[PDB]
Amino acid sequence: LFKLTEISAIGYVVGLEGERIRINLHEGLQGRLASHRKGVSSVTQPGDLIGFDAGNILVVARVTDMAFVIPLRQIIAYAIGFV
Amino acid sequence: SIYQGGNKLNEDDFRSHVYSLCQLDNVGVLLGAGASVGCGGKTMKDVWKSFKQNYPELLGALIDKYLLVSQIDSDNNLVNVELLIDEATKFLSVAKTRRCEDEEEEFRKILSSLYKEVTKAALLTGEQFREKNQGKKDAFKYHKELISKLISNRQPGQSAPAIFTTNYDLALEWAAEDLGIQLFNGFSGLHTRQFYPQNFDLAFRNVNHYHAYLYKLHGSLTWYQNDSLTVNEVSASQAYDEYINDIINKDDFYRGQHLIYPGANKYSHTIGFVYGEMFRRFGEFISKPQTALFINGFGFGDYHINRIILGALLNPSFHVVIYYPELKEAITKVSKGGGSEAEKAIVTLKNMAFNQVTVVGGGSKAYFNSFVEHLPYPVLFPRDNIVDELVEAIANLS
Amino acid sequence: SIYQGGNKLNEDDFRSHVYSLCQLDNVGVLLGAGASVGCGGKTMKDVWKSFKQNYPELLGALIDKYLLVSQIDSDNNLVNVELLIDEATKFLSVAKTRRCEDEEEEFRKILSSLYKEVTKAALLTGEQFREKNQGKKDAFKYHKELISKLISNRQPGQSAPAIFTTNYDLALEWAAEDLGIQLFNGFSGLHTRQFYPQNFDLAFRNVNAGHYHAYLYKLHGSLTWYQNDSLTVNEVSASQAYDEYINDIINKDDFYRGQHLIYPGANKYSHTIGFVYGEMFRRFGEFISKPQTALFINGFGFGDYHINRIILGALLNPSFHVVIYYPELKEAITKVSKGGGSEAEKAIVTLKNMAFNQVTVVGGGSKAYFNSFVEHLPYPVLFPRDNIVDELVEAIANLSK
Amino acid sequence: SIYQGGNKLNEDDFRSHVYSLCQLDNVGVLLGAGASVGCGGKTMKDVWKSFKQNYPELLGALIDKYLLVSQIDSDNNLVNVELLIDEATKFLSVAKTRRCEDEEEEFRKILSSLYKEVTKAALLTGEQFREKNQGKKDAFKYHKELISKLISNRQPGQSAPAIFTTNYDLALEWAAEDLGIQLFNGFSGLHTRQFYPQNFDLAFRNVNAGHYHAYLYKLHGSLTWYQNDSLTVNEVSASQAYDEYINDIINKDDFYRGQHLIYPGANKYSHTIGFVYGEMFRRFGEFISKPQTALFINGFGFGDYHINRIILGALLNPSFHVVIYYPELKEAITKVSKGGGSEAEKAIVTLKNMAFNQVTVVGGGSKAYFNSFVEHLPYPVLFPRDNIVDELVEAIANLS
Amino acid sequence: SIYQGGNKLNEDDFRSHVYSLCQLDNVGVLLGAGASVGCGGKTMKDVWKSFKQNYPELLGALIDKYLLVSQIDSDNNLVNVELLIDEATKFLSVAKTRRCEDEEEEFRKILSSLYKEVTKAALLTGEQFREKNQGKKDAFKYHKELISKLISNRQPGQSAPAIFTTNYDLALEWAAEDLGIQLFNGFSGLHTRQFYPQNFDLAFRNVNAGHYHAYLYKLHGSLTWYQNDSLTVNEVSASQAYDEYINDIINKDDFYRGQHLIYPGANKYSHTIGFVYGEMFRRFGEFISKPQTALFINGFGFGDYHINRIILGALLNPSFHVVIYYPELKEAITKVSKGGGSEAEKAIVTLKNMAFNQVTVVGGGSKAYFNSFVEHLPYPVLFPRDNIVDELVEAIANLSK
Ligand SMILES: Nc1ncnc2c1ncn2[C@@H]1O[C@H](COP(=O)(O)OP(=O)(O)OC[C@H]2O[C@H](O)[C@H](O)[C@@H]2O)[C@@H](O)[C@H]1O
Ligand SMILES: Nc1ncnc2c1ncn2[C@@H]1O[C@H](COP(=O)(O)OP(=O)(O)OC[C@H]2O[C@H](O)[C@H](O)[C@@H]2O)[C@@H](O)[C@H]1O
Ligand SMILES: Nc1ncnc2c1ncn2[C@@H]1O[C@H](COP(=O)(O)OP(=O)(O)OC[C@H]2O[C@H](O)[C@H](O)[C@@H]2O)[C@@H](O)[C@H]1O
Ligand SMILES: Nc1ncnc2c1ncn2[C@@H]1O[C@H](COP(=O)(O)OP(=O)(O)OC[C@H]2O[C@H](O)[C@H](O)[C@@H]2O)[C@@H](O)[C@H]1O
Repeated sequence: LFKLTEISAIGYVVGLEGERIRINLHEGLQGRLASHRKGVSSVTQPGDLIGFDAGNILVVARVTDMAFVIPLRQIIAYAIGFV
Repeated sequence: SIYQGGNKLNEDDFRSHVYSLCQLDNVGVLLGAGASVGCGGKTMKDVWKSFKQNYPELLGALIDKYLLVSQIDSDNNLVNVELLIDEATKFLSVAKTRRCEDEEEEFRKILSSLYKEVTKAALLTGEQFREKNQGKKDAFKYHKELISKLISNRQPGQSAPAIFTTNYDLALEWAAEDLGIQLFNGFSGLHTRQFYPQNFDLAFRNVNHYHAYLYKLHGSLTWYQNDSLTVNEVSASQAYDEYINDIINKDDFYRGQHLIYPGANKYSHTIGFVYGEMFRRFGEFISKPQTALFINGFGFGDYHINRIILGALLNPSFHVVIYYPELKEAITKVSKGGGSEAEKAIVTLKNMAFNQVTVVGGGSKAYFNSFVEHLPYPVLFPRDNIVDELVEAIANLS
Repeated sequence: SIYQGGNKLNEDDFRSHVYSLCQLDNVGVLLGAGASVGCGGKTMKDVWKSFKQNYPELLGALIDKYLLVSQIDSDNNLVNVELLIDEATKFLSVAKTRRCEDEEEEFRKILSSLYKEVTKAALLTGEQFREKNQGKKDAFKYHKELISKLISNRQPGQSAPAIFTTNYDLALEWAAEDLGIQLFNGFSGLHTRQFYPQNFDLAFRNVNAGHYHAYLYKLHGSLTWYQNDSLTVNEVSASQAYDEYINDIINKDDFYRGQHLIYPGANKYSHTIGFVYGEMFRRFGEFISKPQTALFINGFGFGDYHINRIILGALLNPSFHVVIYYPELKEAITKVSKGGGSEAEKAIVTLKNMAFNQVTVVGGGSKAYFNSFVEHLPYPVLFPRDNIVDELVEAIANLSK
Repeated sequence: SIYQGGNKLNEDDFRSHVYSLCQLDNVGVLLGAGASVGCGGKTMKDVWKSFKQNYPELLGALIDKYLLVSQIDSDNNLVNVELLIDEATKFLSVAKTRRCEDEEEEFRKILSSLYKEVTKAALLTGEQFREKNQGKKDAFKYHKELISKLISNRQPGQSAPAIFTTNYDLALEWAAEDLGIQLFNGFSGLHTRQFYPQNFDLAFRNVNAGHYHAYLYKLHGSLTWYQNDSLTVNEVSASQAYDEYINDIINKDDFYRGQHLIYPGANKYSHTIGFVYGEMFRRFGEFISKPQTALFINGFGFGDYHINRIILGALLNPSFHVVIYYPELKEAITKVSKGGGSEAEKAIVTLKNMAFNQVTVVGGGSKAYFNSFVEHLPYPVLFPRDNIVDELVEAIANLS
Repeated sequence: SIYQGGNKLNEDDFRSHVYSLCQLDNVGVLLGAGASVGCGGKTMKDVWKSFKQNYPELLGALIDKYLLVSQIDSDNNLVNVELLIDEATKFLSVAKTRRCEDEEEEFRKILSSLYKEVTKAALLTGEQFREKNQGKKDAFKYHKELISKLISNRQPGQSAPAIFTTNYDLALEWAAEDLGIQLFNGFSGLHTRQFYPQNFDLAFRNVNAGHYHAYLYKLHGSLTWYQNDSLTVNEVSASQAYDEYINDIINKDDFYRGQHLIYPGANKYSHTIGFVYGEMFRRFGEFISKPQTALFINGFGFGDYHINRIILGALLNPSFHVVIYYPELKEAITKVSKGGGSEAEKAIVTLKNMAFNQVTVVGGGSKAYFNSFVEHLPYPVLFPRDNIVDELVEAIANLSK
């Protein structure tokens, strides 16, 4: 019953090289969009912003690429700070 | 007259929310009895407002003798017609069991007169109910667009739409047999058609956009139970000949454990098994991540569906949209100590700090034929009739 | 008598079939009320004799004045209880509306006495129900062998076992609190215990670079469960219960209220408030719908309409296997050949007369009981001796003779 | 008054140190008896006062004949009450075998008086002790914050938190049961619950869709633990204990059973009961001797020799860090610098004066309390500081 | 006889289960005080006699006034010692605290006597304890075979073997110094030898490309260890110890004041200053809870709560095997059926009665001893025959005979 987060997830890290982050995705997700208490947000296109939860802070990143490896999708991002 | 998050909206910022909602993983629709009045149907007031008029000599027993309905409700025309039929069906079994010969023939008349006003109104046409190719007409023109838009707005890999309804009429099957679309409904076979509750887990594929799903929560006119113990589906022509041309044009009700509408014989362990498996699927679709639900035609006079919806806002990925064309009067009435449970229920959530909810009013601006036009066509979809000029040239070749 | 595919099969092939069935990914066991006769349990044919002996004045009204049971069926003790508990509530619901205050009392008096007799038939040990260490006795060893074997014959990587039951008793818990094995049942906490349906997705793990467990699903409730109608289900031990809401039910001669939640009737959907009933049957199907799945059934009389529809619909998948034990099969085979027979015999012989080799039925009277079903299961071999080297030298032994 | 290595600090150098300290591999907490005063508890000297008010006749046979306590300490209220019951149990056990009937009654009658006075002070809710949902009441509001903050900031591949405590009350359990968290305390079962020490090495894991769990070590015992037969120790629920034994204790007089209770560190001479106390200190050392470790203390008076020994020995490892809370630095510095004070003051002072950047002490009276310790701990970002839950549950329950 | 899984098995399968068992990646042994009878040692039953045969007067007080022992037990020699010590240590504190000077002096002699009779029984050679090359005699032979076999059965990459022991004698070191093999016991140095617990993580290696070493864990200490502070423990040689303190104790009538470091009591946590005990049992735990593990137990009478409570919690891991020797296995299945029996035999009959194949128990009198135990372990095969032709050739020959 513990409410550790009021937000759904989008994927999980699988790789770290230099300052470019590599992400894999979940299964049902196709159409660029995610939902939450305030509404709907686009998450997949280049030029968009994405966030990682790291303990007591939040790391912010910007998307660069999008590719295949129902096949397997993959994303690349670059960090620009933290909240 | 469009309230999101407790405060107001405008047409464009809402027509841009709709489009983003239809692109989620799971999409569904819930319809009611007010959606079929543009095709030959009738709401649930007009049914009692006519039973009252045509049969007054029975309206006294129900109130003064057996206590099945109340006076103020009957005068204000606010009675539920499904629970009355269920209770009157359960009063007859006891008498049939313990051999009371007066209370057994007193209820056959009541039930014959009740099963005769809802049938006559669920026939959207009349004596053309037994004929063929009825979805080709003009009344069934927006039902088609609904399905077309719900199917053509998906992507490859994304699931297929779902449809729930409370009617017991044949307006979405006629209108799909014409487009060329296939609906799953649980039944299989032609010469002996039977209910298998796992056919909801199947889908097509080619080996060289075909299907959808339909859930009927209160039954249909073509479902019945035989001298065996199994439910069977048949076609309209066959039903008209067996058990529908006698109901109206005669006085016959002796098969009291035979029909499966509108939610009557739920004390038999074989007929309730088919009602349960629909709510058990509603309450399982409405509990998934990234879900959207559009409601229309439904008056919130049911306790369980409300207790089921209210408990799904606790997940932050479920969104609702509601159409209610009498919202002003309800706010008025509950402003000063009044109103019924439906109005209180809708006003309760009209005032909330929840961006998941959105309410729409305005009379003719919240009707079915406007709900439809708020939905988008794709830009690469064929619309111009460019094949019809050519099917008559093949007929001129007599 | 053993029939696979409608044909005839023998014992030294049955025993080699079971071995290979017990090496599949998903394995399961569904039990009933006959699996608890070797521990002090009764059956529905005995509940009726007890209710006949005691309370002889209500039976009168029940036969004569209300036309609700027949004299023959009574005498021969063939009556059903779940289809009577499901009419004594209709007859009430009608009177609660007609306002017949006297008719509204006999049926309470009857339902109380019908619920009081299926309650003191799940107390396997009568008055020592509240004491401790009841799994150390001799009546609970064939319940330990089952769990030991089911857990033993698993490999590293393959999922854990599930156990489905319809009873109310506590045998499979008394018989695991002894071994020291931990079963998952969906509850959590000690001072305030609560049902959350996400504890069915947990496992164990050692915290380095006691990992035995299993899952238990009761489909009809328990004696240690109760509801305050706040839409929360609370679990309790077996002494608090006896102290607070069971001794009353048995001895105080009161009326009945929803003290504890059990579903003994015939239509479990009429209970429009039960939502824990619906998270178990949502897992039964999710289990049998997987590939590489085997099920063993024992103790079940096949009188449940909502259960004997799922097994039929799971048999259209080529990776599901089922084994069934039914002692009195010849009588059914004859009674249906004579155009008669009940709805459970018509189902078991229809399962026996198939043409697929994924169905197996096992009759033979005492040869189909719970103590033989367990000896039929194998112990594993840990260091697999190929003995291909041994073949060379043990082959020559026969030559000398 | 904040000191690191003798030198002083400011709040903003301190709050920027706590955060750096809470990001380490292993984290821990060690509480005491004062932490439970904001809920309905008491302190060890407020216990002795009430003892010697109501029972002043048995207070002579305890200082004159048997030599069990001293007058200076009895007057200044500096008695250990968990170290006297053990000795009295020893005396009684010896007298049973030596068969001196003139001496068993005079010990039963003065143990029944000590247990009656230590029990009454640990219920925290009086007669509302056997009821349910006692973690919703507002008295238990910061015990939840502590747990939630300790959990909500850990990353994948990092050990879970441990909580050691000297109390023998049920507050942390009452709180976790209402948050929906699981605590491991060494027991397993519901109809017979037994002690298994091999399951402080276990953890949870999810199959397809988890890390909401923590470890709890209680160093002196609990009111829900007892012993029935020679070889085993059992745990029960509050409603069950209250009905079995905890009631006669309060109401009835001259009621004493024997070697049946496991609180506080009393029957430490058997071999089935000390096995339970020793494992805890074992695991305490095994934890406090890892690399990259941090420890916060609050509520502890430093009246124990072994714990101080363990801590001082542990401080040889350069990767161990500590934080302490003592709101009497000023009232002790002088009392110890003039002629001398008491061993607790001397010990706590020896640490203030060192060349260590990995020690820290805090004072200020009401500024070094529990309701303020719980507030120096960082609060996460995504954790919601808003409650749109109750407004929905209210409507769900109003529906009718 | 020989039991497995609660059932019975034969000699020719045990002889091969052992073989298949010694090829795993973790193998260990646990010895007691019986394994040292073939060399000059004694048991606890042979200590009560030597106490009552040389200290007859004190015994009178123990039986008459303080009432600690029964005449029946003394006459029948069924009296424990590790429980008498813990009571003689309890009668003393409550006399020192209430200032009775006539009981301190009467309880300070009994403990000295019990500590002298426990010391004279761990030398194994009497006056020749201080000489050199004592691992050359004919007694310490199977102690050499055991180590040789344990070490020669390891393939590269695998880890070294472990040994666990209670007794204080030096029979495992005398037999490895005479053999050229270096055991590890925690300490390091020669002129000042001192305990560092991170010496259990070291390992030899070679320059270019010996491999013969093992670890020794003593759980109750030795009689070559002494303490001088709270942070240090020191070790000396045998000749050195026999001059310093082990001679006075034996001959002079002094009170033992903590010269050497042994735990012969029943509750070993009352010693609130010992920090070696914990580091030993921690490694015992860490070893018993990893996969692919085998353990042999010999000499142990099953009278230690702390170890019988660890062996039970490790049988919930399905990769851990034990083998247990116990001669008097029949006189314990006899007594425990008719109610009677001490805890020692209860604990092991509980193990005999199980349903897991990961437990084996051996009995049979004088064929469960140490010399028989050693001869059941296998020598390795240096050049492993593929042996296809070996058996092929004899297979054909049989008939012509
Ligand atoms: N042309 C139209 N288009 C859209 N909506 C309309 C139209 N005309 C009327 N309405 C609206 O349609 C609504 C008509 O409400 P009712 O037919 O009484 O309720 P139900 O159809 O759920 O009845 C079935 C229930 O009966 C049992 O109680 C079960 O619980 C079933 O759920 C009004 O609000 C109108 O504003
Ligand atoms: N020692 C034994 N071992 C194994 N089986 C036995 C034994 N003795 C009798 N049997 C068999 O045990 C069977 C008992 O059949 P019944 O008691 O009518 O069925 P139920 O107990 O499931 O009925 C209760 C449920 O029925 C509804 O579906 C509800 O779900 C109820 O929960 C017989 O076939 C015996 O041959
Ligand atoms: N609200 C408060 N917040 C924080 N600290 C407080 C508060 N109120 C008082 N204090 C402090 O709480 C302290 C109370 O100290 P005591 O309860 O006597 O000590 P113990 O509970 O460890 O006693 C058990 C030990 O005694 C044996 O030696 C055993 O070995 C046990 O380990 C004072 O210093 C107050 O400043
Ligand atoms: N030649 C032999 N070979 C093997 N075993 C033998 C032989 N002779 C006798 N035995 C067996 O040796 C057994 C008697 O061994 P015990 O006197 O209990 O030695 P202990 O060290 O356990 O005793 C002190 C314990 O106290 C503390 O708690 C520690 O845990 C200690 O273990 C019998 O079963 C004989 O069959």
